[PDB]
Amino acid sequence: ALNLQDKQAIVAEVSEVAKGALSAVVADSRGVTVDKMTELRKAGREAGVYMRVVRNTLLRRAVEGTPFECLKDAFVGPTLIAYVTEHPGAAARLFKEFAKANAKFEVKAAAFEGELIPASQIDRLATLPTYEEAI
Amino acid sequence: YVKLQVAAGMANPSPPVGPALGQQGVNIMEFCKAFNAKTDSIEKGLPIPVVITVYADRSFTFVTKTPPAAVLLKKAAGIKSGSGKPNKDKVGKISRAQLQEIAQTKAADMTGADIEAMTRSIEGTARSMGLVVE
Amino acid sequence: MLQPKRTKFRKMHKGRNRGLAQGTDVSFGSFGLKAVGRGRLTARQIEAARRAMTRAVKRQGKIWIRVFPDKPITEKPLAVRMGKGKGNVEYWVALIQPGKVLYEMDGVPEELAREAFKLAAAKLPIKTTFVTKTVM
Amino acid sequence: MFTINAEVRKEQGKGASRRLRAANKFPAIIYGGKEAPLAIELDHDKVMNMQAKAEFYSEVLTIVVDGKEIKVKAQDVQRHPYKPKLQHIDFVRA
Amino acid sequence: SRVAKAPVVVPAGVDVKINGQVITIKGKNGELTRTLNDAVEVKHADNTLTFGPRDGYADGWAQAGTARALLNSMVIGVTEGFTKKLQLVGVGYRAAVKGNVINLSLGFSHPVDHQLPAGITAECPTQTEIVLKGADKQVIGQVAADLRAYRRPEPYKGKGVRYADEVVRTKEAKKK
Amino acid sequence: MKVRASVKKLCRNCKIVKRDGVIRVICSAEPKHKQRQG
RNA sequence: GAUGUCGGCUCAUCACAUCCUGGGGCUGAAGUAGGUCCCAAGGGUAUGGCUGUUCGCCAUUUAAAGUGGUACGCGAGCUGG
RNA sequence: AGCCAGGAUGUUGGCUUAGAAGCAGCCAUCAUUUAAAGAAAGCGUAAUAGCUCACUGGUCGAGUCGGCCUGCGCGGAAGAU
Ligand SMILES: [Mg+2]
Ligand SMILES: [Mg+2]
Ligand SMILES: [Mg+2]
Ligand SMILES: [Mg+2]
Ligand SMILES: [Mg+2]
Ligand SMILES: [Mg+2]
Ligand SMILES: [Mg+2]
Ligand SMILES: [Mg+2]
Ligand SMILES: [Mg+2]
Ligand SMILES: [Zn+2]
Repeated sequence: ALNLQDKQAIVAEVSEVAKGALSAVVADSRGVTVDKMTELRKAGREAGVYMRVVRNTLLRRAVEGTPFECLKDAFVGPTLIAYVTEHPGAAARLFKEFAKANAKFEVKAAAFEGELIPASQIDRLATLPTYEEAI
Repeated sequence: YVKLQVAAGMANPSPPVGPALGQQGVNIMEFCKAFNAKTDSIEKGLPIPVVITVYADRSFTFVTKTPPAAVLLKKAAGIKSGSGKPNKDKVGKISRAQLQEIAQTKAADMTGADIEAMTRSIEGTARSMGLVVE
Repeated sequence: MLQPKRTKFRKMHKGRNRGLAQGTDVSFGSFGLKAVGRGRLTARQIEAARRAMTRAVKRQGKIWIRVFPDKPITEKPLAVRMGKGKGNVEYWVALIQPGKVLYEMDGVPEELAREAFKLAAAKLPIKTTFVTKTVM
Repeated sequence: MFTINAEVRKEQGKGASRRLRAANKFPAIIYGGKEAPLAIELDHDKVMNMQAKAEFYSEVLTIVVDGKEIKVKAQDVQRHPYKPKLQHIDFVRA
Repeated sequence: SRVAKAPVVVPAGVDVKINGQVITIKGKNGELTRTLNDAVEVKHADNTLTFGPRDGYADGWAQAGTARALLNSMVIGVTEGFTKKLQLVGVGYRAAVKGNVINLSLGFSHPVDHQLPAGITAECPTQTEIVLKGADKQVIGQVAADLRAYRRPEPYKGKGVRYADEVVRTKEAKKK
Repeated sequence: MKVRASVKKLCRNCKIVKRDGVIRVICSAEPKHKQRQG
């Protein structure tokens, strides 16, 4: 059972990692084994990405403090967040390969620049290379 | 699909691997020599775990895993058999340098992110077998 | 089985069992089993209950027995007419008035004491209630 | 801060006290100091829920007797022989 | 109560006739009629049916819940329709339909001929399968129970007439 | 069927029901748990 | 100022805490056969050896050989061990 | 409350045993990835598998849970004309 103190703690932690990160990915993860998840948690920590499953009511609270305040309409159904704190991109590509290889889920919506990205136009943050590519 | 633990340079006897994997539909002479040809680099006297993946055409493909946590703690402390009553009877001792040696080997199978995370996972296997951290 | 080691006299007048109990508080342990009824507890019932509650707590904690079967009970055998003297003592009873704390316990969590007392209560001829220690 | 509402007793004795308890109320006394003791009546449900809190027996309580406020401390309690009820409370002027 | 307060949506092509407590619900699959308990007040209005208690009746909300539930499966009945599927397990157990009669071979001396009631129809896609179809949920439910009754699933081999959605737990015979 | 004065739930799948003024224990998991008060 | 006692014979009548037959739940119920419980009182429910015996033991039956109440049913009905 | 989804890793924990891999027993009962998942509440296997729970994310959308003081009822409740 989650108390209010606990919920206020979870909103704080996901509000702190909201500001800091550059690209955030919101996706469905229903009907996928923990074996495949711990495998996306290894490939996430490696790419400098913060992975979490947060209550959609609790997300609409952490995201209200700007700039993801357009990811609201993506807080319907099971939600998993991929907050990239080290180098923009990483996740938006890590998820696309995980989605096609496992066939389950669809990937909800992506966020960057404080702007909404639809489920069809996620090719924008999927073709972006390194930082570290301009040289 | 079955999970087993066979020796580094030994795979053929009837009581441990014989009718255990042979009952499903796996070739007893094909796997026994293909396993020992790849585990030749693995040191003598160390049980190595192997997982079998079988299809409808009796064919097989195996992926070799790192030695178990309750296995490596026996050779590091200098014991053949563990304690019958753990944390009630002490059978050996292992240093902080020995804990990081088992963890660096187990890194390919461990779920942990950092060195400290994998080390604490081996600390738990030692306490539940009677071995004390010294 | 409880019983006085010696007594001034062997046999006692039937008497009556009116009034409310003395010793209505948990005075030694944390939990108690209080009598809500009126009646006689026999030395065997006292033992039956003590045994049931002890098994229940797996011989952990501490148990007190606040009652003592000091009343001798006589009985005339079969095929014996009335008179020709008072019968022979057969067993010992403790007179119980509503309010008596019968057994006390501590050193065990409430949930377990409650279960242990549920098991002991089933061996007794009188209705009982679970009681906890109070600040005055 | 525990606040108890009380009425002064218009009657005393066995008869009158038993009538109170039958009416979901209970007698109590306030004594101590230069002042005369004050025989009062309390709502059973209200004081019964209060006395469940450990603090009731340690803290200084306020008894509201017809406007006036009396600072007291729980001196003694007479509990029912087997029911979770209260028969009488001795309040000492604090 | 939570059931009674939930309105039943009467679709397009479904006729609702209310004469006091008597309700006739006509559709593409049939026509069903029910008499509601006196404690139920049924209101029509719009494309819905709403149920509620009647003043002076003690069990009004319990009654309105049942009334609701019944009228919902009546609506589903005269539209979509109901399907019960049974399956025969065991050597020699066979079934066939000849109009409105289910001939059953179930290990008895005489074959069992089960006459179907008005509104229930049956067809055998296999020699070991029975598919019932009707509008009345209670009647399809009754008929499927009666067919099962001839040979209820035994607990030692699962033999007998079972429901398709049935979990038949089997056990080992006494040891020695 | 077990007929006794004291009828109780014996497992999580046991359910207490009152059918025609008679307390009963109907159970989905174990038939041995089926009880009638009497 | 008398209410004849045990057992048998003859004749019964009720109860159900059911022996058989009927229905049914659980079973450590594969079947056959059992165990246990619920419903049920419609009918049915041995002959002999020994003993005054009731009982009981024994022999051989039977679907079964029920348990009790009726002044331990029944002597102005019989017997008299 | 129902329904959708997950219920993982070290690891088959150690000892024992022909085998004990959460699930004969005995002892310990931590640690990791975590939304959460007991070194496992029950059924199943020769041992594995397989099925489900504790726990958690989604859906739904307003109430829900069970102790106390009390009134009146229910079962417990079988007998002989
Ligand atoms: Mg008087
Ligand atoms: Mg009935
Ligand atoms: Mg005369
Ligand atoms: Mg009967
Ligand atoms: Mg019995
Ligand atoms: Mg008869
Ligand atoms: Mg016989
Ligand atoms: Mg006579
Ligand atoms: Mg004569
Ligand atoms: Zn049950």
